[PDB]
Amino acid sequence: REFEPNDDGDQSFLDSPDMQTKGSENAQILEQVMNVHSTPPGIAESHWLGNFELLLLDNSGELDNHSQVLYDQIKAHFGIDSIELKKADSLIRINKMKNKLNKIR
Amino acid sequence: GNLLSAFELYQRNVGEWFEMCRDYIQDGHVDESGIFRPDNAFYLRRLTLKDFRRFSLLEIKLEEDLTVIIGNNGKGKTSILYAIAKTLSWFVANILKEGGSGQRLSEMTDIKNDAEDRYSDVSSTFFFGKGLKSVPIRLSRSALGTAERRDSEVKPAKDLADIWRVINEVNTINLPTFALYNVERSQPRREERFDAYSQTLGGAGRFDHFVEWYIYLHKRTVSSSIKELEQQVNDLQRTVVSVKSLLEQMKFKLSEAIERNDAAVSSRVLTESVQKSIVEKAICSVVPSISNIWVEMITGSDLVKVTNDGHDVTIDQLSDGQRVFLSLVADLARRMVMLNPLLENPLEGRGIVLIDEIELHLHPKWQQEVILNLRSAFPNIQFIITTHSPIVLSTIEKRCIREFEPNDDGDQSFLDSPDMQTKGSENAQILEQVMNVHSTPPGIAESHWLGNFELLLLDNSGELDNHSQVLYDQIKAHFGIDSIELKKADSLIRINKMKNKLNKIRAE
Amino acid sequence: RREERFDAYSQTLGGAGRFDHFVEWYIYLHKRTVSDISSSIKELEQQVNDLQRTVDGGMVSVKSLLEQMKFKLSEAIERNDAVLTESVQKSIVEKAICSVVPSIS
Amino acid sequence: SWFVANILKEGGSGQRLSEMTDIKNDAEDRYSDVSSTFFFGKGLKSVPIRLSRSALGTAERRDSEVKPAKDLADIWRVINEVNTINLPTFALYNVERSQPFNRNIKDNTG
Amino acid sequence: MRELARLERPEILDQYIAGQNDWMEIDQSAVWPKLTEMQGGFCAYCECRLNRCHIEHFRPRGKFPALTFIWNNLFGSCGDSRKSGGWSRCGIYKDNGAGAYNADDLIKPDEENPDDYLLFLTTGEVVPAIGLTGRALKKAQETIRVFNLNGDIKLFGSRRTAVQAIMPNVEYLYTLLEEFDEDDWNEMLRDELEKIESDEYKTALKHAWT
Ligand SMILES: Nc1ncnc2c1ncn2[C@@H]1O[C@H](COP(=O)(O)OP(=O)(O)O)[C@@H](O)[C@H]1O
Ligand SMILES: [Zn+2]
Repeated sequence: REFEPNDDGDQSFLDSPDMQTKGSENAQILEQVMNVHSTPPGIAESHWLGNFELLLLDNSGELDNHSQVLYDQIKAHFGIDSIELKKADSLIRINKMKNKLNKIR
Repeated sequence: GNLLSAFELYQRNVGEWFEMCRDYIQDGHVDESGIFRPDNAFYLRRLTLKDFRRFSLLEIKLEEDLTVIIGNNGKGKTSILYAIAKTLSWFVANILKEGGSGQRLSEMTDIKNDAEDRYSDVSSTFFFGKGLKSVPIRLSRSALGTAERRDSEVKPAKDLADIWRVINEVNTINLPTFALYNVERSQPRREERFDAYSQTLGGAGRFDHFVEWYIYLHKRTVSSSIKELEQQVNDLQRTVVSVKSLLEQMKFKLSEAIERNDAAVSSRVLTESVQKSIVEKAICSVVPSISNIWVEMITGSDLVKVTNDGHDVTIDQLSDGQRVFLSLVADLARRMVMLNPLLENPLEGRGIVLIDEIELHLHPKWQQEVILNLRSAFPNIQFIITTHSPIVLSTIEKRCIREFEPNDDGDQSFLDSPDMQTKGSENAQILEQVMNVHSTPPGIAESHWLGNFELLLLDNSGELDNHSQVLYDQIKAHFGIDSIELKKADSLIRINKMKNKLNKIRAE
Repeated sequence: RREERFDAYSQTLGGAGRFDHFVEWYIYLHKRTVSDISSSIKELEQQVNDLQRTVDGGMVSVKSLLEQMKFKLSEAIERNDAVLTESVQKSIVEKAICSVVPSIS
Repeated sequence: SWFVANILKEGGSGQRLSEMTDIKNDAEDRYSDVSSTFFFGKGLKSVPIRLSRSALGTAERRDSEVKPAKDLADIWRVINEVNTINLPTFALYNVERSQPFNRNIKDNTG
Repeated sequence: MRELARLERPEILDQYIAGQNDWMEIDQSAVWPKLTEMQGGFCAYCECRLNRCHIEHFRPRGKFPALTFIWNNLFGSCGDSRKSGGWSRCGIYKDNGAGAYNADDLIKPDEENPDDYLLFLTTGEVVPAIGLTGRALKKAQETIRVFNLNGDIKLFGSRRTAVQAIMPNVEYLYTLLEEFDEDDWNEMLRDELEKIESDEYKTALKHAWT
């Protein structure tokens, strides 16, 4: 039963969540039921992968000087075996392949 | 620049040695960021525990700024903080009084129950600049009924505390803050400078104390030579009906000025107006979603009010978790202002602050914010904290973290940093890689279905057989049509179909 | 609540009175009267007028205080200007006490 | 509290709403109600209880309606007196449960 | 956010006239099936699967009482006036939460293609598209802000998670471009882009695939 009162503290009914919680991942419950980001928004490093992606898309998928610097920062901070670095690597691979297709066309 | 030698020469004799001691304590610089930095930092460097509670032998190296201790219930996180607080009690006692006695280990509870040698040792090494690189202290206790007693070694703590006390007596200096905030923080004469050390290592950070104090400060600071003030009081007295309130205010101001004049160098303190302002700034800087705090008396009762998430509300509208945190910060700020009167920003003073279970009573939302600003508001405090929260850990660098291994039977020698970087990482990863907790509850059958579904797909060369279809339908029925679990299942089907198509093309 | 009208019946036949309730109620009345800005303006206006008379009488030492009070008055007037029943209640009780209790003026 | 009181004693009183803290400050009607409905098998599908309190000086009093709870608690009490039966457990565990332990423990008064 | 094709107008809007009639009067079950034909059972702005859903006036009835019973102006948005909890994106937030906005500086998905203005990153943010200036930037920015397409944690989460589920399949297709002839690989991508019309957050999945 979810208790979200108004600014005056008054509420009429308590609702069940829309998502099934039993056996679900905790990260999903955080976001879908407790309304909290799974990654801390106040930490700059939380935005690096997003920024990295945007830089890659701005330079037609090629690692420029700026994108390389940020890549190196991600590698240095999260480590060689980090999920974040794997995602970055994935982004590079996909975008390079997409660009190659675009050039063929 | 050996501080102890300079002080010994001062005590035997004289102005030059005094000045050297005072400069060692007081000299500092403002860094690039505009923050004052003492030239000679004070912090706990190392802690060793021998046959103490669950620990046969444990060694911890601490960070200068922030150390976070993590582990399951009963791993000894609170025990570590208790050990440090007892050690710090010896500094506090001797700053207050020559030959003052700090606290001691319990002979009933603190000795490890299966210690063959029936005594316990808590050994701490402190650092105070390059002049005093090592200040070792040992607290010891022998078990009840042991023939041979083991003595604590506290003289270095006393010696250092003596320097602070004696130099301060002659000329006011800034003093280190020591505070412990345990889980009990949640439970429901004029002000002297050294009241800052009262109940600092137990009893600190109660909401009621703050509210009372804050209203008091407000009433005093609602609405200047002594001779001039004396003349003004005399002129107002001669005039005295409508000016009687003003006369009483001026008499109070005169009395305060005389008191300050009469008060000693060792108890020199900032004005109540300044004290109030600094604490308000501390609260608003540190406490998440409080932007403003003030006292109203319009309704006819004294109310502390706050601007919480952009709405002006009474402080009694805050959750218990948010009140307890506000109390902690207010209390800390108050002590720092009293102990650091010579600093432009008194919150840039030195000290060691211990916090047990920092996330106590906090909703996940404010767990994501609490540590961000603590270090920015108190830049020269060494914080030693304990937590169970992955959300808190997501805001802290791995170098600050010390973790107990899950299989630790109390024999292990060192606490170490986790392998994975926590700061900026996803919650699920911290849970699995740092806290050893699965993303789905193992005790629920449905938690295994997607994993099992994947295995079934892989067993049947990627084709959706009768068994895989049944489980798919179960997943769909239980979690729903737009569930993450079902989407992952769908993804698996699609990728396996594509893999098989590739395999057929290659075979032909 | 001491301001609630029917609190007047609280322990009324207990034998002692409730002098504690009086003191609480009286402080309450005071806070409300001080918080009312127009009475504060009127009081401040009266204080400024009294201080101006003293400065006109040759006491140059109180000129600094007059300037401070004039500033406070101007600020109070500038703040959004609108008789408190609480003010009248307070006056009635004060007069009663002073009239009946001989040593208290 | 009304079940517990009446299992212990005929005519036992449970707890009451406060006139000071329990009534909403801006209530037009100037009274408060806490209404509960309990289930006890298909033979007693509805056991309604209401706890009420009015503000001082209101023209009408709002009284609590506790009789069904008392009647049910009386069955448990009386039947138990004649022949032992199993009885329901009621308990509240607040955040107050986190308190320190007094190691020194009292002799068996009985 | 999708490019919508508004094609046929329902009969009931002819009967009711602005000024005389109120929106409380009109029957809503007549209006829905034409929107559900346009919108595919998905939200106009965010691309939820609609289950708690309302009719939204793109230009509101307060500011524009002339534009009330107009087939252009109506859209099926996620959310509900009735049920407890203040809904925090789309229709409901545009009115209550977004506050001050010029309705001229918003993407109208029946009229315009959103794809030239909006970009969906695979990390789950929606951002202005690569290289916009002046008005084109200002529409992209205000659409994102007013419909709360990033700031609704529930929405930001759902979209991020939906995309991250498919990113093994995207990765894997663009490896096989090496080996196959063009017409087979172009059929594969055509097939995957066909599937995602049945899916939630279809625009964000497109940008991942294409
Ligand atoms: N004297 C002792 N001898 C042995 N084990 C002890 C002793 N005192 C406490 N313990 C153990 O220490 C643990 C409690 O440590 P504590 O710091 O309170 O845990 P936590 O890490 O949860 O804060 C428990 O496992 C308890 O059994
Ligand atoms: Zn929507």
